[PDB]
Amino acid sequence: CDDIPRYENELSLRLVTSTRAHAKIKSIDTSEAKKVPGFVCFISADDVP
Amino acid sequence: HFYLETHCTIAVPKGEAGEMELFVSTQNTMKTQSFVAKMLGVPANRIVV
Amino acid sequence: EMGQGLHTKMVQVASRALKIPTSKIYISETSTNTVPNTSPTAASVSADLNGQAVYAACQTILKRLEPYKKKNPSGSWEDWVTAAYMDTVSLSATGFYRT
Amino acid sequence: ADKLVFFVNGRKVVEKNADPETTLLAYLRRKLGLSGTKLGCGEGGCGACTVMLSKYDRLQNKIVHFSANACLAPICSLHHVAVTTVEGIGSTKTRLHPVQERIAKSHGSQCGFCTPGIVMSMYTLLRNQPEPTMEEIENAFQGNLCRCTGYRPILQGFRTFARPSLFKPEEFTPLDPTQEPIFPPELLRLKDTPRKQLRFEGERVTWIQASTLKELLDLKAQHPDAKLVVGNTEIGIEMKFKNMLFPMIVCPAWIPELNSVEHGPDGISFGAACPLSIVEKTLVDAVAKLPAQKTEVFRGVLEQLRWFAGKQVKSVASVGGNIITASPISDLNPVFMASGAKLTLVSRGTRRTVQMDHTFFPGYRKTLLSPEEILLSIEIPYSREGEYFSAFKQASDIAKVTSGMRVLFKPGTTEVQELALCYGGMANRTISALKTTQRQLSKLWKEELLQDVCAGLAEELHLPPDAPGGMVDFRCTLTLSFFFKFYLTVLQKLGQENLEVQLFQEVPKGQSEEDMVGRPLPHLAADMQASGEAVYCDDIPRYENELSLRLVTSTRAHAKIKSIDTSEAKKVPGFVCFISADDVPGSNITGICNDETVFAKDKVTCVGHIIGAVVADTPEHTQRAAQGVKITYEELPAIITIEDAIKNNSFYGPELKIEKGDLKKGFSEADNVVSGEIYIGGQEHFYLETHCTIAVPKGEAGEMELFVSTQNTMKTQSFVAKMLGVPANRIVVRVKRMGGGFGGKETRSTVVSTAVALAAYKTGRPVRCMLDRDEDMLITGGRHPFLARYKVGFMKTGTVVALEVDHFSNVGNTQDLSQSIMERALFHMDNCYKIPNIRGTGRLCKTNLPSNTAFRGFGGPQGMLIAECWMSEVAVTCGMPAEEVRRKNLYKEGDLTHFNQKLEGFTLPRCWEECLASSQYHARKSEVDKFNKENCWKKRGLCIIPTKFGISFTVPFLNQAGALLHVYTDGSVLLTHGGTEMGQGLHTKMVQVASRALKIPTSKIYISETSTNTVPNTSPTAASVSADLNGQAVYAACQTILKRLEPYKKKNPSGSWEDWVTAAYMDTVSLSATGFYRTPNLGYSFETNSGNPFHYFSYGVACSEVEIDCLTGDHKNLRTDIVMDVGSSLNPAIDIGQVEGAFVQGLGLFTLEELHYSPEGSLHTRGPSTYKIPAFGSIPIEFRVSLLRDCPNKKAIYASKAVGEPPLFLAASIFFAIKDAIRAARAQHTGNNVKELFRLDSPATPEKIRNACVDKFTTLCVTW
Ligand SMILES: Cc1cc2nc3c(=O)[nH]c(=O)nc-3n(C[C@H](O)[C@H](O)[C@H](O)COP(=O)(O)OP(=O)(O)OC[C@H]3O[C@@H](n4cnc5c(N)ncnc54)[C@H](O)[C@@H]3O)c2cc1C
Ligand code: FES
Ligand code: FES
Repeated sequence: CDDIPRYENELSLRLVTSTRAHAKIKSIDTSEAKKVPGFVCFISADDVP
Repeated sequence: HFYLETHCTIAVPKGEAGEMELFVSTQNTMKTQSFVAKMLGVPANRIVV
Repeated sequence: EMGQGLHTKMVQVASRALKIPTSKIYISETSTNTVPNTSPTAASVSADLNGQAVYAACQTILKRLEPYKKKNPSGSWEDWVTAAYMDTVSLSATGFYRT
Repeated sequence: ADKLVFFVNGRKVVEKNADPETTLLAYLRRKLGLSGTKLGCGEGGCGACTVMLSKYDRLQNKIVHFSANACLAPICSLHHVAVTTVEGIGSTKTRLHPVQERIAKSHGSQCGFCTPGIVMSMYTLLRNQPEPTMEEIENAFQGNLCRCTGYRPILQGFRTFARPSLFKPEEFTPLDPTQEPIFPPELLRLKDTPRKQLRFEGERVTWIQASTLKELLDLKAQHPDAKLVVGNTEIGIEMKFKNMLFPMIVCPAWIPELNSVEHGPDGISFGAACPLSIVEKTLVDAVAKLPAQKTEVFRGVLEQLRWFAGKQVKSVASVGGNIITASPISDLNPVFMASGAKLTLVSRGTRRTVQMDHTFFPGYRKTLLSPEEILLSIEIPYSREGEYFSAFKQASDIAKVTSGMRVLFKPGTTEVQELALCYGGMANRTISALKTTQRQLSKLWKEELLQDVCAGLAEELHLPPDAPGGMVDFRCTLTLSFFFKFYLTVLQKLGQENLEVQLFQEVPKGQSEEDMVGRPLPHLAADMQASGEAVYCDDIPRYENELSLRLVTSTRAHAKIKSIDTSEAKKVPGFVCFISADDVPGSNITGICNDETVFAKDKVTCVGHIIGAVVADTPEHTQRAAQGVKITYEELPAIITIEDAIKNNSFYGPELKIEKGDLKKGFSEADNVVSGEIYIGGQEHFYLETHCTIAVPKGEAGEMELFVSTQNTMKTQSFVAKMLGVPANRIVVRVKRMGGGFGGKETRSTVVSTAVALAAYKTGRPVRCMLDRDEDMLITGGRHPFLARYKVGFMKTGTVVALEVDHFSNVGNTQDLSQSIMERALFHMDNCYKIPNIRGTGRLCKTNLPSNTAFRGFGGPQGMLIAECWMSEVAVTCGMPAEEVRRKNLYKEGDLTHFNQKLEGFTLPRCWEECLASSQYHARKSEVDKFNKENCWKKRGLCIIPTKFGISFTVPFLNQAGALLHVYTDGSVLLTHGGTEMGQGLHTKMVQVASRALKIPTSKIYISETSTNTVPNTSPTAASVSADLNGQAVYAACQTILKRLEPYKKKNPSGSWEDWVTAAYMDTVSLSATGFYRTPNLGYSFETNSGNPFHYFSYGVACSEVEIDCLTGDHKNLRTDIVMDVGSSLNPAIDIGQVEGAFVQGLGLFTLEELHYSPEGSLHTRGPSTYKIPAFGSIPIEFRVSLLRDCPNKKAIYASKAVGEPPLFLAASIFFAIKDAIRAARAQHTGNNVKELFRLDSPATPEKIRNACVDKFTTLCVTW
C-alpha cells in the first residue's frame, strides 16, 4: 500500500490518543507542537464539516 | 490479529465537486465509502475506494 | 484479496465457463465503481458468492456469441470476437447472485 | 544581494536562489503548484497566461495595477512586486467573484481553457476604472483569444457592468469593490528602507538589477557585451525560439532618469524604459487638451498604437525596446523617422544628440549606437503651422507594410518646403522616400505631383520576384495606395475638393419543473472552469519521481539517415537517456492502415516525423538535451505540391467515383457551357490545450495507466498495447476533459502517447510530456486542401442540366482517415440542388508533407463550396438575380440524391423562406447598390446560402455505443458512457436525459470521467453523433433499472426514491447495470450505387453583409442572420453555442487563416503571431441566430437533431458576399467588362482581395 509512490506534495498524518480509561477532557494544548520543523496543522473534532 | 501489513490510507482529493479517491487496506469496501461520505457530508457518488 | 487465492479461484472458474485458457483472462483490482454495493469480503462465502456472479456474467457473454460460433464452428475464439464486434454486439456485461 | 522576495496571492515568497531563466508561470505553475494559469502559445499573443501585477510606485507615491502575461515575465524582474492570480479573486469553495460568475452563467465558457485568462483581463479593468464604457471593455480583449465560443456570449455577459429567453441577468450578484483583497501591508513597511543593486546567479546566466544611472553606466563601460533587458518581450522570444544565450544581463528599469516624462517648449520627452502603455495615456489626453495643430504627430503615434498588440504587452514593453530592437516591421520606427524624432544617447563621459533619419539604421537589426552607449530618451515633436501627418499599417522579418508620412508648406500657401515618406517592411530596415521625395520639392499639391510620386514609388522600391516574404505586387501596390490615401486627406485640410439577438422555442405548458430536457441549463462545470478549479491535464500533479519527455524531429523533407550523435546531450545536467527506434520491444509499425512508424528507421519521409526522444528531469533540461542530439542525412528527391503528385503519378489507391444519368445527353441538350478550376486552402485546429500524456507504469504484469487528451479512447489503447507487445487488458486509458479537439485529436494523439508510454516502460517510473505551440503545429498537421476542375451545363432560365467535377485532396505521408474524407466530399457536391446527370471523381495524393487528418467538417465543407461557385457563375452568365436561381433548383420533398437516398421530411425550404423574412434581404439588397453608387473607394456585398449535411458515421459499424450506471445505497447515481467531453456539453446533455428517464432531479446524478474499463470498445468521440449514440445507451441502462424497481414502487407508490432503493437493496436486487445501442439499417455500396449511407440530414441557411476597403484589402463584417434546423433541441443554450462557434470557424477557413511552406517543404508558419485566427474584433457586427420551431425528428433520442458540424459551412455567405463587392469595384475602375468570370481562391485574405480590385495602381506593378 504505502508501496505506492508519493506525490510530490503529499503530507503524512499520525493521530493522538487517550492516555486514560474514562474521563472528562479539560483542555488541549497545541503550543509545544507548532515549534517542530515542517508542522502543518492539528485536526480535531471541531473540524469535520 | 497480527497480520503483517498493518492498517492504512492514501487519500487523494481531486478538488472539483467534492471528489476524492482512496487507496485502502480493507475487507469492507462499501462501508469504507459511506462512512467517509457521511463524515464529509457529501453524496456517495463522489467517493471512490 | 487478502492472500487466500480468491483471485486465482475467480480466474479458474471463468476460464472454464468460457472455455479459453487461464492465461488469456486478467483481474487487476477491486473497486466501488466497477461494481457497487458489495458485502464485506468475509465469512468464507466470499468464494461461492463471487463464484456465482462471475459465472452468470460469463454465460451472458456466451449467449451473445453463439450465432458467430455456429456460423464458423472450427475457427479461433479471436475469430468469433472480431466477428461479433463488426456485426454490432455488446462485449461488456454485468452479473449477479443471491443465496 | 541575493534573496528575491515577492508576493503571490497575499502570501510572501522568499526564494533564496533564483535562476534568471525561470519564467513567472512555471514558478507559479510548478513550484507553488497553482494550476489554472494556463500555457497557450508561450509566444505572447493568446493571453491564457494572464495575471495581475500590483506594485507601489515611489515616483508618484501611488499604488498601481496592471495585466501582464506571465509566460514571458522572468522572475528576476519581479522583486517586491505582488501577484494576483485566477485563484486569487474567488472560488467555489467560498464565493465566486462576480467577474467569475457572470462569465459562467451567461454561457461564455464551453471548453473552458481560455477562461481564467479572460477573467483576469476583465478583473483588472475594473480595478482601474470601476464603471467602464462598452468601448473600453471591447478592448481589454485584443490580448485574449477563444476558439470554441465565437465571442458573443462573453461580451453580452459582461456588457452588464457598464455605463422566450436564455439567462437572467437580473439575478446576478452585485459587487462591492470595497471587498477585493488588500495591498499587502508588508511591502509599504519596505518602501522607505532604499534600493541597492542586486545580483542573482543562475545555471547559465547572471542577472544584475541596477539601481542608480551611475551604476548602469559603469557596468556597461567595463563589460560592453552585457545585455540590457527591460520588458523582455523581445529577448524572451529570442532565447526560447532561436536558441540564443546571452550570459550576462543587466536590467535598468528601476532608474528614475529612464522613466521620466517631461513637457518641453517643443515636444514631449519620454524615458526609454517607459511602457508603451504610458506613452499612450500621455498623448491620449494631452491631444484632447491642446490646439489641434501642434498635435499632428501625436495623432499618428496613437494611430499606430491601437492596432499594436493589446494590453498585457503594452503594459510591459518600452518605447526604448522597440526603437533599438530594431525589426524591419516596427510600426513605430517609420513614424519616428518620418517625424524626424530626437534621441538622447549616453555612455560614461558621452552626451550625443541625434535627429532620427535614414542614417540611423545601417544594416540588419543594427543602429548608430556604440557598444558602451545606452539610449536615454526619445522626444516626439509638436507640429508647426501648416505641417501635416498620417500613419498607415496594414495587416491580416518581412511583409505587410507600415508607414509614416510628413509634409510642410511654404507658409500661408500650398507649395512644399519639406517632404518625407518612410516605409516599414519593404526592405532590410526602416527606409526613406528619398529620390522621389527630392524631385517633388517646391511644386504644388496638385494632380501631376500625385502622378510623379507614384511613378517614383514604383521604380525606387522595386521588388525582385525572389525577394523574401513573397506576395510581391500586394506588397507593392500598398506603397502607392497609402500615398494616395495620404494625398487626399491633405487636401481635405485646406481648400478641399467638394462637389455637393438569438431565439428558440419554449417547453410545453404542462412539463415538470425538474424535467430539464429542452430547457437551457448551463454546462455542468462552467463555474469551476471559470474559477480555476477544473483540472485539465499536466494540471494533474507530479509524482515525486516523474520524468519529462520531449521528442526529436526531422529537419529534412525526404532523405536517408546516415547516423545519430548523442554526445553533446549527455553533458546536460539531469539528462536521463535517449529513446529510439531500436528500443520498442513490440512492433514499430503502427498507424491506422498500418502505413507509419512509431520511430523512424533508416529514412525520413516528411518535414519531420519522429526520429526519437530525450528524457530528463525538467522540461527546460528537456529542451537543452533535444538540442544536443545532432543527426547526418543524405538527401533523396521530394514530391510536395498537389501537381508533382500527378505529374509523377503518385498516390494512395484507385480513383473514387460516383455516377447517375448520362450526361452525354446533357451538354448536347444544353444552352451554355462553363468550365473553370479553383483552389481551397488548408487549415489548423488551434485548440487551446495542445496534445499530451502522463503515462504511469505499475510494474507487475505489464500494467500501465495513461492520462490522455484524446477523442479516441480505443485506439489510444490498442496501438499502445501493440507497440509494447502485451494483451489489451493490461492497458487502461482515461480522459476526464479536453481543451478542445475538433478532429485534430481523433487519431493523432496517439503519436505522442505512444512515445511517452515506452519511456515509462524503459525507465520504470512515470513520465509525462505536453507539446509547445510550435512543436504541435508542425508534427500533428492540418485539414486537407483541395484542387477541383469543373464543367457545368445549363439553360438560359438558369435551370441546370449536367455537371462534371474532379477532386484532389493533398494527403501527406501516411494514409490515415484520408479516404473516408474524400468519400464524404463526394456525398456533398450537390449541396442542395437536384441535377439529373452528374459525374464526380477524386484522387488521393502522396506527398512529403506531414499527414493531414480529421477536422470539423470531414471534407464536406469543401465544396459544397465547389458547386456553389460554379453556381453563382451560372446566375451571372444568365443575368441574374442570384436568389431566383438557387430557389429555382432545390431538391423538393421526397426527391432523391445522386446516391439514390430518399429526402424525407425535408425542412430546407421552410428554413429558406423563414430566413429571407426576418433578415429582410430585399430591401437590404436595394439599400446596398446605392452605397455602391455613392462610394468610389469602399463597396458592399450581400449573400444568402443553403446547406444539408448527412448525419452518421460512414463505416456503418461505428454507429454504436454503450454505458454503465450504478445506484448507491444512499440514493445517489453514478453515470459513465462511452464518449468524451471536449467542451460541447456532452456530459450536460447525458445528465439531462438520464434525469428525465429516471424521474429524479438533475442535481442527484453525477458523471466523473470517461474510461476503458468502465465501458470498453468505444467509437471515436466524433461525427456529431456522439450525442445520439450515447444518448441511447444511457437510456437503455436507465430502463433496465426502472424495471428492477417497479415491484417496490408498486408496494409503496407514494414514498421517496431513497425509499424504493433501501428497499430493493434489502430484498436483493441488482443496482448496477449496462446499456447499449446500434443505428439500424445502414450501408451504402459504391458499385451498385444503392443502399443507405446516412440516418437523417441537418439543414440550415445564412445571410451576410460585408463592406470592403478597396484601397487596402481589409473588410468589416457588417451583419449575419442564420436559421437552423436542430429538431427539438435537448438544450438550446448549448446548441447555438454550438451554432455560433462552428460559424465563426468557417469565418477563419474562408477568409483569415493561411498556412506557408518553404519551396522545399518545411512549414514556415508556427504561432498566434503568423497564424491569425479570428479575434473578438472579427465577428459580425450584428449577429442573429434562430433555431427552427415545431419540427420533431423521430429518428433520434427524444426528438433532437445533431448539431456539431453542419453549420460551419454557412460562413460561405461571407465569402460570396465578399466576391460580390469585388464585382462592384471591378466594374467602376475596369472601365467596362460585360459579365466577368474571375478566379477567386479560398481563403480570401487582404492580399487576394486587394490584388483582384483592379485600377490605376495595380497596373503600375504589372510591367519563399
Ligand atoms: C505579443 C506581441 C505583439 C507585438 N506587436 C508588435 C507590434 O504590433 N508592432 C511592433 O512594432 N512591435 C510589436 N511587438 C514588439 C514589442 O513592441 C517590443 O518587444 C517592445 O517594443 C520591446 O520593449 P522591451 O522592454 O521588451 O525590450 P526587451 O525585450 O527587454 O529587449 C529589447 C531590446 O532593447 C534593448 N535596449 C538597448 N538599449 C536599450 C536602452 N537604451 N534602453 C532600453 N532597452 C534597450 C535590448 O538590447 C533589447 O534588444 C510585439 C511583441 C509581442 C510579443
Ligand atoms: S501569451 Fe502565454 S500562452 Fe499565449
Ligand atoms: S472555451 Fe475558449 S478555447 Fe474553448
